[PDB]
Amino acid sequence: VLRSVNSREPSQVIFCNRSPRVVLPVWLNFDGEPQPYPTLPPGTGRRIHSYRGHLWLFRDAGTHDGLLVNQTELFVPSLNPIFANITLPVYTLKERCLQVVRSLVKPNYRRLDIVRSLYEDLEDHPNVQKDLERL
Amino acid sequence: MYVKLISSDGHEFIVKREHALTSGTIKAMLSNEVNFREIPSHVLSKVCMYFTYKVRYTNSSTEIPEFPIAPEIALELLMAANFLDC
Amino acid sequence: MDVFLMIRRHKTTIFTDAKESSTVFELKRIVEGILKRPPDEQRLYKDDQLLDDGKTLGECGFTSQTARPQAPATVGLAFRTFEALCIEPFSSPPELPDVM
Ligand SMILES: CCOC(=O)c1cc(=O)oc2cc(O)ccc12
Repeated sequence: VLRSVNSREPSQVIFCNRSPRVVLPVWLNFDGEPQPYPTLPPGTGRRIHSYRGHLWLFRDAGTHDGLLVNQTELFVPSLNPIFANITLPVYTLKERCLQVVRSLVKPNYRRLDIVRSLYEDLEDHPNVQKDLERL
Repeated sequence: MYVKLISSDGHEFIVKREHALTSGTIKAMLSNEVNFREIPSHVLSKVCMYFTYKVRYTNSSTEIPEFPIAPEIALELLMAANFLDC
Repeated sequence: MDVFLMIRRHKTTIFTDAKESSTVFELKRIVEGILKRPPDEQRLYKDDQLLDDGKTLGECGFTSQTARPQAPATVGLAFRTFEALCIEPFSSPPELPDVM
């Protein structure tokens, strides 16, 4: 369902990483499969050649945390270049805590002293395929 | 209008009421003081900092900065955030 | 421009914001509405330095990029003779677990 439209109409895009994370751009091909592209260091930009009707989402390249592009999840290049403003979302305090704890404990998760439902929250890593079924 | 969120060690944090209504749990414990038997001050102060952070950068176009969490408080803040659902 | 502050005295901690152009006395008016104490019985501090009623928060070093929402600046409070400036520290976090 979530797939790019094979319109063959070029659309110039600027991937603008206004976030402290290493951004991993993800193109959804014509069969819905997520395709990864070269990453963007924090504060860096890149001019890419895409097409109208194509689907792009952006994540943390290291942790796959969700990121916003133009204050939304999905970015679709339109008629011309279009700016793709990649920013941090306002994470919930819980998810933000899971992010910090995940970055310090190796998936030794059970060895922590927390409730059992918090272990399953730590193991439920952010994942592009999980979010695709959600959308 | 303000409310008082009291930590487990007696520290009293006075924040705006609409900031405290962010957490659905705190709205229930108010319906105006609230005592937290399990949240020490070095965790609740961070929670109040998130209230200001969330209200300021939600529905905002300017670039959003990262909410900092020291490693030594990450585990406790996680349990508090899981309980308060914030 | 908004500055985000923690007004702290003893074991009290007020989270509020104010304009960079707003004055120290106007901050005491904010404290008055919350803790029910008039400004004449109030003393405001930056660290250890006593703040003057007529000076703005920006002149007192409370700038937008130092008094952030996720990291607010601290304003010391003292009540009235006047007590000494007393701010109880927050609790100490535990030692880092071995897996961290
Ligand atoms: C292991 C010691 O840490 C805690 O027990 C704890 C700390 C905290 O800040 O908030 C909590 C909230 C809860 O609902 C349950 C427990 C906690």
